[PDB]
Amino acid sequence: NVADGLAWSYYFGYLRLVLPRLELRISESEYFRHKITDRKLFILLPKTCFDDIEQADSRVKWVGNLPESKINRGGIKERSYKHAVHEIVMPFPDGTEEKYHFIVEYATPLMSLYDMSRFTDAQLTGSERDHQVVLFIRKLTEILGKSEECKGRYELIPFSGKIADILVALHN
Amino acid sequence: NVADGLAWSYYFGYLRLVLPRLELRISESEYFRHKITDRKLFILLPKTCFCDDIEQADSRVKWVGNLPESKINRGGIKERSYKHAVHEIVMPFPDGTEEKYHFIVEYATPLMSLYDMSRFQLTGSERDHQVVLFIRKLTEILGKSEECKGRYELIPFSGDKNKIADILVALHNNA
Ligand SMILES: Nc1nc(=O)c2ncn([C@@H]3O[C@@H]4COP(=O)(O)O[C@H]5[C@@H](O)[C@H](n6cnc7c(N)ncnc76)O[C@@H]5COP(=O)(O)O[C@@H]3[C@@H]4O)c2[nH]1
Repeated sequence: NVADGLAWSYYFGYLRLVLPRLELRISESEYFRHKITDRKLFILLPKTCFDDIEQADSRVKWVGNLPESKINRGGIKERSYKHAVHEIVMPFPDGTEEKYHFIVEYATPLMSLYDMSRFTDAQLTGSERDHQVVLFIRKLTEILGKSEECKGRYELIPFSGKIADILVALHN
Repeated sequence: NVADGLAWSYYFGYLRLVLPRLELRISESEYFRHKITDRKLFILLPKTCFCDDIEQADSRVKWVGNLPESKINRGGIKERSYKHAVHEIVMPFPDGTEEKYHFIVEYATPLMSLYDMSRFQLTGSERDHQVVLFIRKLTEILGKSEECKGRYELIPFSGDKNKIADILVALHNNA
């Protein structure tokens, strides 16, 4: 499957690298370390969308990035791996609000699957793309479920194209 | 195929973004703009065996710095950093002389996950076939890409680990 290769590469080539570094990168962020509501990476997995999170939910906006990890990989001495912090503002019946700060990003391989459906040379119809997205979510779920270094450091968020509601509910 | 998804992702998520920017990043480098004359990304494609550190493998290859980074809003990450490294090659010649070259060279990172998929549900011969399919598909993708034309060189090789400098200098001289 196309999705199985994208899922394993997403683990070996990214999550396995950054998730063991996440807590250290947070603690180095003088601006965010005391603000971060939850110390996990929230990975958005839209099934029919597509990459700006604010355009998916107006209550979520980017406010800053964590300090980058510099990793020697692929002949690149200091390749940059950094996460983004997003602020969630939940309006209430009182007319009041309450703010949260989450480390959240889209699953990047899903963006390539969408790009593969917009070019016929990639041999991916819209129907086949939606199936491969589901296969990607399932394979990535079982890979991370058996991971030692990533244990307790992530949260997968599959949804159909509400994000702020899901994130706030999961934190509670 | 597994290799087809990795090749398309390598194009849509990287090459299609950085190759149209490469010329500009080179010209923005005060130190490297006149030292790098092959203004293209040399992509190493190890086929048989595969460490990813280029400079410790060959005493003639040394990392001497980075180009200016490209910043692209992507996947919810604002200003995600895409940056190339520059390697200096000091090539001894048979007559005792030395010649100095500068290259933008890097490994095709998706191949690293293919080797990781095997050395930790993919047999060795299955990996070798998927690597071959990745190279073929990537060659086809880039051959039809107008925004990547003249900006790349694909280098399939065994993985000769201490022969990269020989391969790069030969390719510069169109050998
Ligand atoms: N959110 C996020 N931030 C990152 O820094 C990151 N780096 C990789 N990935 C995703 O993990 C998976 C495996 O990574 P890999 O390096 O093998 O392939 C990458 C890699 O070969 C190349 N590439 C992308 N960015 C860079 C970069 N900055 N330097 C060198 N190569 C890069 O193009 C491929 C696809 O990139 P992405 O399409 O962004 O998704 C990747 C991929 O799905 C990332 N995802």
